[PDB]
Amino acid sequence: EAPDVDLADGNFYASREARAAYRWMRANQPVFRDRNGLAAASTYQAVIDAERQPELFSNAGGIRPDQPALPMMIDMDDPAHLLRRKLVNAGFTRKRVKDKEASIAALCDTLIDAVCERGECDFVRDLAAPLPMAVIGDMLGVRPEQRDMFLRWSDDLVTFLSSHVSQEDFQITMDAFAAYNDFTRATIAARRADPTDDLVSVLVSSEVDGERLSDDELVMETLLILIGGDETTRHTLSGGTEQLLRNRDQWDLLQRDPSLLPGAIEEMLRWTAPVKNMCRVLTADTEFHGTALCAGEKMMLLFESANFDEAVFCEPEKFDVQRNPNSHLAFGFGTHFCLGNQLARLELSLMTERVLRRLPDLRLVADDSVLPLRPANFVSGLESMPVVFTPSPPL
Ligand code: HEM
Ligand SMILES: c1ccc(Cc2ccncc2)cc1
Repeated sequence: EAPDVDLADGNFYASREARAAYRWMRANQPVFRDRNGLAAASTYQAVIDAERQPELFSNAGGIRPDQPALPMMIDMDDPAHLLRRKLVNAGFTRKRVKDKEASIAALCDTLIDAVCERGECDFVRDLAAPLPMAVIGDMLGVRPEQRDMFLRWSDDLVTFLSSHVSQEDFQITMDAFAAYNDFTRATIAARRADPTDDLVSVLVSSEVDGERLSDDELVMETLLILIGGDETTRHTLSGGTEQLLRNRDQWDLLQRDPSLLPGAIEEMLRWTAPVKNMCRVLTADTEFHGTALCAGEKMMLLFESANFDEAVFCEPEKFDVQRNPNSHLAFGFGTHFCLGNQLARLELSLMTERVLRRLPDLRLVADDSVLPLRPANFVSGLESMPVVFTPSPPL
């Protein structure tokens, strides 16, 4: 019989029995309906096929199951979406991202310098969460001593998207947005008067076919980037490193052969799938991989389920840094394929290279620990990951 699950309940995604439920879906009802009737594409094939049909599976109803659209690229269809994406793309050209390498590396070394003398840290609190926050904060002009403020606002906003909030938590979300709005409009005004080379400066100057971003659009698109920057990669850093530590043959392989790091990062992404789902709204009734879908309902794309689909990935519960091919869907596919994917990959590579080299005997405090995952229906990963290592002097 079907698993009795609610795919909008954050407790489902904090359960290490989610993957057992996904297995049932893929084998028995690939386009699954949960206990409340919510539709979800569980196979790699169904996710790809929906992604390739944006006119039928739209983003314009919003990408969460129980919330309306916001005025940002991810909640738009082409052609409007393409113009918005092209405008924002000025901040994420291959050259502009690759040029951040030196500054990202410096942040990695500063963060490791803060714990390397101690012999213990919480990998989540001290390395995985702060590095992406510092990178994206630096891009947006956030002072180092205000990073924690922005990360708290970000946590509130992604929690709003990851749940059905109470009235008090709705008020907190609105207050967080108001504070972000205020800060960002001050930045816009300053960069319109004295442009620099930071992200707001590049976005203010971006032009596509005589069109530019308005101040309202700049606020919304930079907020999408802030939350991508500081609520996603952290979970691949923590959960990916956790798999290296739980399978020490994998750790040992990477330490003796740095040319394996690109494939390792892709396997960390496949495994961790920090974005558990994005929704699509049906523009018409349709029969889709055996399940009848109705115009106006939302269907989830289950990216973690796709990433463990045995039709595509041999022995998917084996973590293998050498996996080739590894065409995972952690960043999605198609029109809305993550705009930040290169920056996320660069952060993952640079921090993991340095962790391997500077903390070479890193291990989990309890090798048979089951560590807790964040209850959230949208983005999730490890809450805490205590690790020990031989101390060393800072750089
Ligand atoms: C490992 C980290 C990340 C993961 C797993 C992730 C995942 C995703 C996914 C699944 C989508 C939607 C794709 C679809 O529905 O097919 C998306 C879109 C997007 N992401 Fe990320 N993301 C990450 C990091 C980032 C970062 C660092 C940024 C910016 C600095 C960013 C900016 C965006 C933007 C702007 C979009 C919307 C693109 C569009 O609608 O055309 N993301 N991301
Ligand atoms: C609205 C929609 C999504 C997000 C989170 C998000 C951002 C970038 N890539 C992956 C996830 C925040 C606000």
